[PDB]
Amino acid sequence: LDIDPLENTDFRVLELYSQKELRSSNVFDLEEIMREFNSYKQRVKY
Amino acid sequence: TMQLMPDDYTHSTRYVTVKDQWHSRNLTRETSNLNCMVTITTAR
Repeated sequence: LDIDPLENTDFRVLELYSQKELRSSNVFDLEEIMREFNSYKQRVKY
Repeated sequence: TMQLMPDDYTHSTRYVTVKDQWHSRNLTRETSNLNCMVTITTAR
């Protein structure tokens, strides 16, 4: 009986879609709409 | 004719033909400020 012992394997944390790739996926980005709003909200100079 | 010039900034890029607002002083008068503005936004 020569049974080889089972090797320890290190499961990695698997990242399918990147974070920067996740919000990159929405047609409507609230962050840049609210921002686009206050950018408009500052259009008056005399 | 009036030429376009750059605004001041977001992801948007604006070009305007007038950078100020204007008016003047017997009876109630109503001035019109006309601005032509080309803006460039990213669309997803």
